[PDB]
Amino acid sequence: QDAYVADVDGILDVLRAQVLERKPDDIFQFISKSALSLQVKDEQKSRALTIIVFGASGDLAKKKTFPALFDLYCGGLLPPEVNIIGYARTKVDDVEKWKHETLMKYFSNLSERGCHAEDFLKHISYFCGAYDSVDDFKRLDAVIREKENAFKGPEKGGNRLFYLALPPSVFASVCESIHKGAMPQEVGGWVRVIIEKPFGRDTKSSAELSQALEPFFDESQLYRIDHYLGKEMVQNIITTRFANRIFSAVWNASNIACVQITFKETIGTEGRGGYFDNIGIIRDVMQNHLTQILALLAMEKPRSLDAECIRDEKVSVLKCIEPITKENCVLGQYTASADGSIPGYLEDVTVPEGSTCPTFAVMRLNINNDRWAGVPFILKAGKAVEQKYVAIRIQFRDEVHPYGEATQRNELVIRAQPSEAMYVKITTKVPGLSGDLRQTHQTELDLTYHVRLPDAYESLINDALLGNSTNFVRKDELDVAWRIFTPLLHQIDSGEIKPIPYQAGTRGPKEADEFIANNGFKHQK
Amino acid sequence: DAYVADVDGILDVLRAQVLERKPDDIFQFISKSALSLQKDRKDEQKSRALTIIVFGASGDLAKKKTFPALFDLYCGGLLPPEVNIIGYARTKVDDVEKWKHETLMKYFSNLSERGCHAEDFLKHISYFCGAYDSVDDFKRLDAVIREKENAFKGPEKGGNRLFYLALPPSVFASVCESIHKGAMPQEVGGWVRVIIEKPFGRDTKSSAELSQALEPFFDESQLYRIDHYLGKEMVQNIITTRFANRIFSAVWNASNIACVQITFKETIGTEGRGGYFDNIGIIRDVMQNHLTQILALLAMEKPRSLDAECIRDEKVSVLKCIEPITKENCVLGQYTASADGSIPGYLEDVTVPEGSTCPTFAVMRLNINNDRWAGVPFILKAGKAVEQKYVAIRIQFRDEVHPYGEATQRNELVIRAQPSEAMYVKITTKVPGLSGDLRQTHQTELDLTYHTRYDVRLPDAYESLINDALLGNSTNFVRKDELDVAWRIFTPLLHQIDSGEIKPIPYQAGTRGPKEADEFIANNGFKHQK
Repeated sequence: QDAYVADVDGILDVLRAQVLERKPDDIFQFISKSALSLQVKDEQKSRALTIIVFGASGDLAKKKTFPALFDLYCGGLLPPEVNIIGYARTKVDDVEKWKHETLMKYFSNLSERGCHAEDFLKHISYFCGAYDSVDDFKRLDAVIREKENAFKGPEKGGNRLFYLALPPSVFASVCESIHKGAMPQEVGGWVRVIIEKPFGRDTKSSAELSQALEPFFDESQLYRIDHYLGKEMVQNIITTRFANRIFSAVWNASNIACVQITFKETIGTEGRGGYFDNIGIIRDVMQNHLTQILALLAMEKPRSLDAECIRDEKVSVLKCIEPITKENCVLGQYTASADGSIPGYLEDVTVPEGSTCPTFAVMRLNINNDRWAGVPFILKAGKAVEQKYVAIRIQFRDEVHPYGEATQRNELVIRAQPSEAMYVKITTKVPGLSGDLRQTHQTELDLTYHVRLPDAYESLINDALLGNSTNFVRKDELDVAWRIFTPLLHQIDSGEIKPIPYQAGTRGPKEADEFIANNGFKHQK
Repeated sequence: DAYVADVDGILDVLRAQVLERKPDDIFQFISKSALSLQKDRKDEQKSRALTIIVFGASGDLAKKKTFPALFDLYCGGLLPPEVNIIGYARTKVDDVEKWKHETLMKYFSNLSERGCHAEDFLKHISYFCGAYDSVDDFKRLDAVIREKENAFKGPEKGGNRLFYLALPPSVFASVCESIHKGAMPQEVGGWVRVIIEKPFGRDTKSSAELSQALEPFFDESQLYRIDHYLGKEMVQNIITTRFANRIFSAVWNASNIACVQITFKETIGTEGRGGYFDNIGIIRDVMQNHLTQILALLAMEKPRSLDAECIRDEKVSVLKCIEPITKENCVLGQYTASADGSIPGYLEDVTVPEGSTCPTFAVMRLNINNDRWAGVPFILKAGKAVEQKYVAIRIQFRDEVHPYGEATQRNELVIRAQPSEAMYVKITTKVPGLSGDLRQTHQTELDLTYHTRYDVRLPDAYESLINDALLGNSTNFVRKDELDVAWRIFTPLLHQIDSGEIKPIPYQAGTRGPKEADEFIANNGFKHQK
């Protein structure tokens, strides 16, 4: 009765999303040929499922979390009768208008998925309330409990995933509202809460935040997101090394010379620089993303492939890492480039005067155990640099004999961005006319055995839906991870080291490239 | 017409690529090689004059085996422009140049993709009629050689002389004395090298005798015992992949390797030449000489250079650690008629005696006993009239039982050198199809060598040693002491076979061989993917 108006405005705006995602020569025919085009998985369905997204119209939820859920709906990884609930403080007039202009503008690839698009919005309902009012959680508890019992399944109760797409200052009170008014029925079901970075800003900050949530949810239920890490690149580190004797036997200090984990991004902080100015490149991606990546490379053998034995080795090996020292660190801060297409970092009005905040840093970490003593581990992240390339690179020790200068170090690389790739660099015979044994030429050998593809974030959200806690930092490791970085962070705030300038689009400060070369890395030539 | 005469030009390259290389998962091969072609975009042998004398010039080997080989090297530019080749045999030749076109040129490869390059080559060939023992006839040869050495416009003195003995071994001792007394290179300069052909004795004492008969005339720097089945391409796979790369160098020992199998297969029978084989046996045919040389290259310790005689130093080095093969560690076979009937039995041959215990098939276990190899079983297998035609290396590394259990099996490196060359490492990887579990794995194959040039029909295996001998490369040729240590490994077994203590088990052609043999491989550390 309400809105035949909103029903078409939804139809027209999906078609407008496609005309600007596939630029049409003949717009008139695109709007029309794609007009009528919009015409054990045993255990998904055992019980009903509800996804509650808080901060539902915040920038994080609308632009990254709800569109993520859309991709799983099209991929068929969500149960058929899932319901999603958007939770936000501000009221909305008619919700279906809100779905078409707050949620659906940010759904990507709508020319392959557009027919599913307006079906997807039928699974989301809106709920307006406060993140601290126990009564509104009793009204939320009522609204979800009335579709849990409307469930067509064999087995009763319901499973509840609460996504806190909120700033961290709100976390402790939303987790109290769940405990006192929104826990799943004892008739059956689990509760899992996904919490978002920043998980503190140093050792004491993050122990306090984790102690605020301790009485409300244990580690079996809390899922700390690191949405820059994907399932694709974690089974590369675990399966290639631990199922294969070729790599398992060579994965130590007796054969490895240098390990570098590199995170590059071509874009700086466009207009959110003031928000970054309090973070720093270390806190943004290094302490969380690159360190969990590093945890998987250096871990001893987990005595199972169960989630908590993998996480068990992540704490054991991070506990052997000596905290970064100020001499072992180089920082940069990006300025305007000679191209002129990017303004400087300080050319942003959002950032205060004269701040020494780094947009680029490279550091050395020394793992102290039998397996890794002596091997330098190099972490590098930088904003507004030459290219967008996140990759792992391991350099094995050179076989100087007998080939001398006819061979160089074997190299294993794992790349996650822009495109996934895994390959090893080795020296092989050249099919010379006469040939020669001294005439070799380095080659690249692939290790990947190549329909909708889920990104890193979707298969992290799906990992939480399936009960897989492997790729989420857990309480003890988050603390020991912080204890690694904060002595450096404290000394940087004290100004004991200062950032070195570099213009954007360059590789970064050239003292950083010097630091890499002086710490066991050898370049092809 | 419109650029896809070019596009069909490089699925042409992939078509030849996939059927030279058993993928069995052809699908990602053609892709992983479609994208590897994305990134694919000697003065001194005029120093001296060169003369090649091939004995037995109209013997069956020389006309069919060696003369066509030299022709292919002529087109490859691997022979000097002023090269002199002379055929030496006694048989009557009234007209010589007619004899070259129509006893020699009928066996020249390709014949018309070359163009008239065939008749250019034959113009470097001369005939010489004489006896393999007449010291006077060699002084007449020395004169005719000095009359082709003197036609050289080089600055350089002298001439280089390569004598190819396309003869049975009983003639060897007399032509090497005849060369010594009347046909050695000029004193002004040049080397002499002798290539002697396949059967070097038939046991320790037979072959020791033949080498002391040649000892007084030529040292190991001058004698080149040829084995046409090795080839440079596969020894550069064995040597370079392991010794230039720490990934493989560190796992190339007993602590990571479980089983290595060297296999020689042929679909062909004795071709009716059976009586001829009957005194040789498959062990002497390919196992003691060819596959043992292959095994030597896999198991050798690090040579402290890549010079030929430091490589050979490590080859006799490791063969000295092999306990002699024992008969309990051996099973033999003999091929019979096929179920199709397309291959007749070995004994269905008129050339072979009744009641012969000659093996057409053998698989054995060898124990290399030193720090690097103690415990690792080495399995040699040779067979005629079997499933398929392939010589290949199979090395199986020990399984990582934990943590992947039955989601993984043993890692495998294989080297297969043929017309069907291939090198690949087979290991377990994640499957990208997200049902997002780790136990959810699949073994796949990873190639290291691709066929990218294809400009060519470049040197085959046999053509690569002749060229190696011209270049002074002793690497793929067995040495006096090394030939001895190889015989001492096999001859206790060979005597017991001739004494009949073990006999060959019957098998039909086209099958894998005797069924007791495959069980023997299974009982000696070998595991099937399943």
